[PDB]
Amino acid sequence: ARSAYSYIRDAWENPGDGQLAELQWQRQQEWRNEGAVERIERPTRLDKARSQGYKAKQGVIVARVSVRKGSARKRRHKAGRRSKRQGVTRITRRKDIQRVAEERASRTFPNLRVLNSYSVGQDGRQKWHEVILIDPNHPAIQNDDDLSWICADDQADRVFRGLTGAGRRNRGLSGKGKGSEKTRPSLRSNGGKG
Amino acid sequence: TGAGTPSQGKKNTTTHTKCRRCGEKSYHTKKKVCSSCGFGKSAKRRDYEWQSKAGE
Amino acid sequence: SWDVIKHPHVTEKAMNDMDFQNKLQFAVDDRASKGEVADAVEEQYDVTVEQVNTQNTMDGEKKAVVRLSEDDDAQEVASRI
Amino acid sequence: GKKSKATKKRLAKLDNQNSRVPAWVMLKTDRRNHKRRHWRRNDTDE
Amino acid sequence: TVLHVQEIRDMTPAEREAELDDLKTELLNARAVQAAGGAPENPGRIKELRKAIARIKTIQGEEGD
RNA sequence: AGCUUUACUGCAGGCUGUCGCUGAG
RNA sequence: GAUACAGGGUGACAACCCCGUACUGAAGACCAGUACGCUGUGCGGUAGUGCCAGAGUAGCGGGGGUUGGAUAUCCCUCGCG
RNA sequence: CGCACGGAGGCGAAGAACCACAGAUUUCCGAAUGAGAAUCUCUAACAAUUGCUUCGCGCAAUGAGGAACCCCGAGAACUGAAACAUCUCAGUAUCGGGAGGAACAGAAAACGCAACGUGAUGUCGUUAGUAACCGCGAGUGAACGCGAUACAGCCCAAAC
Ligand SMILES: [Cl-]
Ligand SMILES: [Cl-]
Ligand SMILES: [K+]
Ligand SMILES: [Mg+2]
Ligand SMILES: [Mg+2]
Ligand SMILES: [Mg+2]
Ligand SMILES: [Mg+2]
Ligand SMILES: [Mg+2]
Ligand SMILES: [Mg+2]
Ligand SMILES: [Mg+2]
Ligand SMILES: [Mg+2]
Ligand SMILES: [Mg+2]
Ligand SMILES: [Mg+2]
Ligand code: NA
Ligand code: NA
Ligand code: NA
Ligand code: NA
Ligand code: NA
Ligand code: NA
Ligand code: NA
Ligand code: NA
Ligand code: NA
Ligand code: NA
Ligand code: NA
Ligand code: NA
Ligand code: NA
Ligand SMILES: [Sr+2]
Ligand SMILES: [Sr+2]
Ligand SMILES: [Sr+2]
Ligand SMILES: [Sr+2]
Ligand SMILES: [Sr+2]
Ligand SMILES: [Sr+2]
Ligand SMILES: [Sr+2]
Ligand SMILES: [Sr+2]
Repeated sequence: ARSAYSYIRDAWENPGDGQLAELQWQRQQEWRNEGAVERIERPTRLDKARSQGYKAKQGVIVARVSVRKGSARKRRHKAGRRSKRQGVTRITRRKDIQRVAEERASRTFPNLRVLNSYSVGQDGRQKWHEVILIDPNHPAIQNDDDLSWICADDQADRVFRGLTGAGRRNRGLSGKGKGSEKTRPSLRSNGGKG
Repeated sequence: TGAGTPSQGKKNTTTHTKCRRCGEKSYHTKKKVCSSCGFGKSAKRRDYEWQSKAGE
Repeated sequence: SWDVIKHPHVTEKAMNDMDFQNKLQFAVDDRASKGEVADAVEEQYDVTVEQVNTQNTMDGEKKAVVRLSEDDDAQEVASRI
Repeated sequence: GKKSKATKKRLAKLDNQNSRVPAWVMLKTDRRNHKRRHWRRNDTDE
Repeated sequence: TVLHVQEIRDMTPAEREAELDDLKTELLNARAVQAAGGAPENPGRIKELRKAIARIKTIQGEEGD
């Protein structure tokens, strides 16, 4: 039979209809008054969190992050530039907003490591994402067969090196065939042309 | 008044001094920032790629 | 652990203070206070210290001018070393 | 000017460094203080 | 030289301290004689006194005092 | 290279319509 | 003399004056807590069953960047889905 | 009894010097962390941000460094086009963030010598200056495959 989780999932396919719509319209009022990174005791989208690796266990943390919507907040050139490089308004950053959120979260919890993240909506001027972080030093996690991998030294600051799920997609690594000529194994090894 | 020799006479102000962190006489005692190692500005040590030739 | 007293400061001026004012002069650790210089001296030579004057020298060391009580005799204390 | 205790220690060292190569080092090495600083002609740090 | 390691390990914790204070004093009296330009010195001892003190302290650490 | 303008081409900025935030009769 | 005629030193050009050099052997480090071996677990197959299988996703549109990617690169942003 | 061939003196058969491994000591400033300060000073200290929590700094984490290499972001201009704007120089220089001894990638919603075929991923040789791009100017420029190197395949979410 359908799991209860499937119901949370189904509700979020359309965050603008049904009960969920009313919920968001209510919550966001509170969210807008919260800070940039708010640790929350329980995931707003349980199915999504569990699906991404979450576990109701010690050392597993969740935090909601809000980031402004839109293009790059860029300063206009202050020296000579050929027309092609004089733009300001239409320039957008190469990291998606969800990735910016993951980074702001990880900075707030220097000792933790980003496991994954997901969207929880947006209003006219900002977007919210909940990030799942893991304490690589807590024995409850060092002994977990499904999560202890994140304890290895080479997994340090993984979010800042694009090893996150949103990181790998944003780096054009989704495809294994056509189109990934300059993305795999890394953007840098391919001369930054991805 | 000439900008040269005559204007050198008023220079009796102490600015750059021996730095607690790097030992160079570059700790600006008015700004409390070392121009050589960055002490007072950053925990990380001041360093730039342009301090050497690009391919080196 | 650093010791308070380094060594006796023996110079002509030091001798005058010894003969004429019952004072002994020492090179002492620059982290030592007048009180610490006083104690250390009483304990090393067994005498009574009345007053201590200090100076941070242009040699990088600290000089202490220690006056002894009339009960003790600087010349004698110094003479045994 | 007013020197702090630390500045004083440094000036002190500079003065000491300003001494000559002892007589015996000359014999021992069978034959210059490349750091002889004059107060007027030279300039110390700080 | 004169003070060997065995001799230091054979001393009791209280004997090393007493011995330490004794050595420190010979040292201080030597540096005093040196300060007075006194030449009745014997350069080897002032140098030996330092090592002896280092040895005793090392043993005190080793023996737990 | 600095400067000018109804030189060429663009870039900020301002004005204005539209979409999102955005709801009830 | 040579399984040693590499090199160096030594009051001038040295296999045989000295260090070494060939041969043989020893130790540490790396390979690696890897390979091998082992303990436990249990692989798989037939038939029936619409019980399960990752959403602002797939995909579309507006504006940009990027790429050899041209209608047919990868990515960002706003809207829709 | 350093460089360093002096003087005086000392150490070594109680086996020193010297070399290897292990240990002791290791001032002050320094990420610098009780607070302040041009290496000092003032009156108990994981400062700051976090996780766990006996909710007490009790147990822990982060910070900074390193020759370059590596990964993620920001990103010129001189120059070339015999001028110059797209293009080029170049995703170069430089900047921000971060890991390791190597990084990154990686067990197909692949390939598409179209097949009765291949079978995770780097990399090397080649495919090839080919296809593709481009005031279709100057210039720019892959991939599948193949020959090699080395080989390794698995764990969740959900159903119950
Ligand atoms: Cl992280
Ligand atoms: Cl094939
Ligand atoms: K140009
Ligand atoms: Mg690589
Ligand atoms: Mg005074
Ligand atoms: Mg003098
Ligand atoms: Mg001109
Ligand atoms: Mg381009
Ligand atoms: Mg401090
Ligand atoms: Mg040109
Ligand atoms: Mg032309
Ligand atoms: Mg190019
Ligand atoms: Mg292909
Ligand atoms: Na972190
Ligand atoms: Na002295
Ligand atoms: Na001067
Ligand atoms: Na000009
Ligand atoms: Na691209
Ligand atoms: Na788009
Ligand atoms: Na040491
Ligand atoms: Na700490
Ligand atoms: Na606490
Ligand atoms: Na030209
Ligand atoms: Na020109
Ligand atoms: Na072009
Ligand atoms: Na073939
Ligand atoms: Sr870090
Ligand atoms: Sr002045
Ligand atoms: Sr500062
Ligand atoms: Sr730097
Ligand atoms: Sr003097
Ligand atoms: Sr002068
Ligand atoms: Sr699936
Ligand atoms: Sr294989």
